[PDB]
Amino acid sequence: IDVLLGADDGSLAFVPSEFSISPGEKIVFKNNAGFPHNIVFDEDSIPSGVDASKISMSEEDLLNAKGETFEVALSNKGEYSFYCSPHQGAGMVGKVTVN
Ligand SMILES: [Cu+]
Repeated sequence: IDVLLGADDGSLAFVPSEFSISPGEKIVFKNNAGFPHNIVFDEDSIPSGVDASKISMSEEDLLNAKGETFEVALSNKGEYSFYCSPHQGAGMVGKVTVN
């Protein structure tokens, strides 16, 4: 599943921001507009026992250039909240459900 980092109108959003997948299916987060961006899973809002570091950028890391990507596949079932660290307060957040 491709997820744009920044909408095509420049909005600071993941597109889509709420979605479901299956265990092992690629999420490709792609820099689109308003970058730099990153993708950080909230370590307090992911499934029990999941290591956020295996699936997240650090907050200090950035995708700098248009078209740069961060790929992740999620294993464990449940809800995972994530955000772009520099744009979290602007509303650049999302939630993926592995089911
Ligand atoms: Cu961002």
